[PDB]
Amino acid sequence: ARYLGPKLKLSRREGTDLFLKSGVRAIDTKCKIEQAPGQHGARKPRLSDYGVQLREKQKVRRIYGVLERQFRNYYKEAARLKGNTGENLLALLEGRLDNVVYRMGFGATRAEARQLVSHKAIMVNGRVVNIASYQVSPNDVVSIREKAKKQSRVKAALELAEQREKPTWLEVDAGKMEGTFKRKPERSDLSADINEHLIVELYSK
Amino acid sequence: KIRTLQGRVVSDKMEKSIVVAIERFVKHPIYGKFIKRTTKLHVHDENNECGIGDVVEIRECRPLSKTKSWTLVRVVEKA
Amino acid sequence: SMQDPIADMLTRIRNGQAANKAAVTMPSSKLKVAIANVLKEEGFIEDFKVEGDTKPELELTLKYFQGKAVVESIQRVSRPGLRIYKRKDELPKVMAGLGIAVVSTSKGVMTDRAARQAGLGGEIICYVA
Amino acid sequence: ELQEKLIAVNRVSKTVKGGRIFSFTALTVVGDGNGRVGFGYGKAREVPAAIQKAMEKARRNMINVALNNGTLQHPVKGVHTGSRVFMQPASEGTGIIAGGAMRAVLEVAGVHNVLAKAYGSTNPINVVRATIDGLENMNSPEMVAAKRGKSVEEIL
Amino acid sequence: ATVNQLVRKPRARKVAKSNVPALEACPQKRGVCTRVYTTTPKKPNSALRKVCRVRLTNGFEVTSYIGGEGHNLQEHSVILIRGGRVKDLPGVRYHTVRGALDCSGVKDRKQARSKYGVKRPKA
RNA sequence: UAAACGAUGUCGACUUGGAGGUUGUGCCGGCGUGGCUUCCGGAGCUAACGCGUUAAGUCGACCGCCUGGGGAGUAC
RNA sequence: CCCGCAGAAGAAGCACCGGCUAACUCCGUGCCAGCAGCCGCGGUAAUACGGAGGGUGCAAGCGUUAAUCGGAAUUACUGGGCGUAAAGCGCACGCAGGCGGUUUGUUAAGUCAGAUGUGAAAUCCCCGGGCUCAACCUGGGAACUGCAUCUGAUACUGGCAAG
RNA sequence: UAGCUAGUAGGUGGGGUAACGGCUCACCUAGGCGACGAUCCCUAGCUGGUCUGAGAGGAUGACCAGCCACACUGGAACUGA
Ligand SMILES: [Mg+2]
Ligand SMILES: [Mg+2]
Ligand SMILES: [Mg+2]
Ligand SMILES: [Mg+2]
Ligand SMILES: [Mg+2]
Ligand SMILES: [Mg+2]
Ligand SMILES: [Mg+2]
Ligand SMILES: [Mg+2]
Ligand SMILES: [Mg+2]
Ligand SMILES: [Mg+2]
Ligand SMILES: [Mg+2]
Ligand SMILES: [Mg+2]
Ligand SMILES: [Mg+2]
Ligand SMILES: [Mg+2]
Ligand SMILES: [Mg+2]
Ligand SMILES: [Mg+2]
Ligand SMILES: [Mg+2]
Ligand SMILES: [Mg+2]
Ligand SMILES: [Mg+2]
Ligand SMILES: [Mg+2]
Ligand SMILES: [Mg+2]
Ligand SMILES: [Mg+2]
Ligand SMILES: [Mg+2]
Ligand SMILES: [Mg+2]
Ligand SMILES: [Mg+2]
Ligand SMILES: [Mg+2]
Ligand SMILES: [Mg+2]
Repeated sequence: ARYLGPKLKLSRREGTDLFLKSGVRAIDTKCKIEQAPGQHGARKPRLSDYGVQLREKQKVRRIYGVLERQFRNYYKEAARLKGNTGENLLALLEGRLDNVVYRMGFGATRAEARQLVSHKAIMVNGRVVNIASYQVSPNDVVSIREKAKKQSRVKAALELAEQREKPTWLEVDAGKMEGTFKRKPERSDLSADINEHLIVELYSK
Repeated sequence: KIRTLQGRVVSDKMEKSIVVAIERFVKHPIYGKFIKRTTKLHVHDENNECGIGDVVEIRECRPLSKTKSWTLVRVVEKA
Repeated sequence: SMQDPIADMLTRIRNGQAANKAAVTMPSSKLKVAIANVLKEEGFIEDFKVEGDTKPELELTLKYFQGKAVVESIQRVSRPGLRIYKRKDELPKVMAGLGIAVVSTSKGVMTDRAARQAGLGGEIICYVA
Repeated sequence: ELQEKLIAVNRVSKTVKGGRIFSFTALTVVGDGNGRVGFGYGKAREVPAAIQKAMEKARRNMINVALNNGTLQHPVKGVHTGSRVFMQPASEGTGIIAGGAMRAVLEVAGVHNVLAKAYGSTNPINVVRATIDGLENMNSPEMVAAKRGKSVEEIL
Repeated sequence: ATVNQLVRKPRARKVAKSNVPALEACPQKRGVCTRVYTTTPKKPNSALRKVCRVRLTNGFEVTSYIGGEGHNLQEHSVILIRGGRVKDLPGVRYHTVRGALDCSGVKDRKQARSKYGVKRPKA
């Protein structure tokens, strides 16, 4: 129900940084990021169009740490919701509580944010929520519980987030360890490297 | 109003009874072509007024025999 | 034998356009005149006229834009072997609204947009695009 | 500047006195992503030469397609030989819902949202021709208004 | 066909008979082995394929393939069969389930156990 | 019952041409105007071959018929 | 449900990797043993059999079988064909049936418009609300494309009358 | 599977039922059903819905709710609203 294996294999297969490490070091100094894993990694056998769609889907899944059944349900919800299906899917993924905890800088990675959520360190609107997939809505306040404010993990994670592009759809107070989900991100707020139409097409087959 | 049906007499060989073919024009549920469909009713004809070929107006009543639950109203146009 | 004069008129238009005829002529009828009136006011034909007392003949002036016939497609929909009626909610759009459907309503023969605006359905005569 | 896609490589053969002579065919499409698309078909003894010939031909056979903000103007049908295709406008975020050779053509032409179906033969050379034919016989509101002597508002 | 013709005689669907009739729309059936045999395939293949003739609980007598290397089936053995034909063996349209009832699993098998009757090696 | 064949159901309308055959008819060997018919060919159509105003083109009305090869136009 | 306690401790498997189809190599075998959904693979230099290393896909499940719809526009109403691929009855007359040139009047059956009654609740869908989330539960709507009746319209189709 | 039907179809009168009714009986007429598929044969509980499908369709009727039928097999009435 969670991927527990080596992390940089996933990035190396996707051929890009999935941000599955804290980012204290460059991912180059920890692995051969330009080479796919395994004995025949250096090879680069032509990828079919199906392969391209599959790899895009897997890359987004692995960024956010979502298994296939949950991800498929996300696609179904995005298709049901009014508007652009791929943008809806990205918005749903960004709304996850573990992802929001990471985006506010409380967790060094999304897996650390997930553990913070799971281990009951996170409050949404003053109430403990330990569900990683909980959907945060606009104007919600996400805070570190008082018992967890002394954790060195969280201070280090806030330091790390200081050295990333700050999301504009959130408002974090690193002193009180509180953040506000102002609005759902638009597509411009998310990376232009994600090609979500490929995921939509994959699931529409 | 009174609910009525209009049709062609196709048999009058029963005492005080006739058989009336009612015609309906219905759209075919699959092909959409409007087709003609027939309903045959045993109708009570007191006075034995109707002949084969007349066009009669009928109305529904209580059962009068095993197969009769309609009675003559009038002959709209005779044969 | 001749059993659909409207399909005949549509076919005469289609074939005359394919042959680059400047005009086509057919025996007239009031229904054909109503359809031709819709065609003219929608810009698909230049003009029409009826001549003759006892055997009226309807002449349609065809139009061409840039070496191409203006009537790109013209298609019978309701026909004697299968009549097609639509309520106002289900009036067809032709070429996503860039064409027309010619509809016989109880207020007369008009385009599908005009029938929609008048809140009527009717018989779908033809599609013109 | 132009997107280039290779659709199919096929090995063909002719017979001679000594035996069989094998050669290769390449079917490619090129497009500018903004309504210009062309297809090329090349043959050569070797695959890279066939592909290069196909690319050269494709760059010289591009036609113009009047797209409406990444989708089609209206439903269209295209035909060539045994291949019959149907294409439809779709809302934003509908991807290219299309099969095979159609996908390549529509991608390089700049169609981002479309619902399509291929009928008859799905042979790639003929499917490409039918898809381009369908995109060619598609009208914009401006062209319809122009040919009918109307303004665009009274058209729509 | 015209619409009138279809009103008189509508479009007729095909029946699509089952290729595994002896199962009678059951996922598996139990049977007793009537003989354990070995047979030669159609061209262009050649080997000695292991098959059993089995009388199923519903009275059908059918031949079923014994997949994998090295069965223990020896007549009066009661087995479980599932659907699935062997292409190069005429008349063989069932597989016996390895590891069910009297059919043992394949002995030294890794890699797709559970299609044969093999427990996880573990220790 | 036949490869009973144009291997092409019947009826109607419409849509560039050329060269003949046959059989009427009007006017002055010429110019028209009908019926049937042979060959070529244009658009269009067709998988192609080809068809092409006698359509396999563009349409309408109605009917007959097809649904992988074999088993079989067989068995009952 | 909440709060304390101890410690990463008590918690990972299954199918696949010739093409379709994401994922490749070595040793073992030698048309054998075996694989196989289709195409096929195996006769010494096997990414196709078997084991391993590596990899891919799913994951507290994963595969297989059965079974339905889809893909199949492959029964084609939407939406197919019939010169040669399967397909025009050997030809015709003709009842039932289907279809019907043109004008006016009338009718208002088809058709169309509005309304009324009904179309159980649940379900589906939309908007909200409750279980930490979700599944689940749930408030209002939409929808139930139908049927009947009443009142209108009269272009088209039908009836009737005259041409 | 092309013919089926003599309480059979209709009428009159008596009886009968909570009630109309060949429901039943007597008499009279000779009808009634059927290629818009009667009769016969095989299969089957029906619906709301469910699965699939872009839709039109196709498949289906477990759970939940409505209707029906049955209660070892065949038959019968009694009591009772
Ligand atoms: Mg789970
Ligand atoms: Mg009764
Ligand atoms: Mg095909
Ligand atoms: Mg014969
Ligand atoms: Mg002869
Ligand atoms: Mg001959
Ligand atoms: Mg013949
Ligand atoms: Mg010719
Ligand atoms: Mg015989
Ligand atoms: Mg691959
Ligand atoms: Mg070897
Ligand atoms: Mg189908
Ligand atoms: Mg076909
Ligand atoms: Mg032949
Ligand atoms: Mg043939
Ligand atoms: Mg013939
Ligand atoms: Mg005849
Ligand atoms: Mg008429
Ligand atoms: Mg009416
Ligand atoms: Mg309801
Ligand atoms: Mg809530
Ligand atoms: Mg509700
Ligand atoms: Mg009239
Ligand atoms: Mg039963
Ligand atoms: Mg479909
Ligand atoms: Mg049913
Ligand atoms: Mg009593």
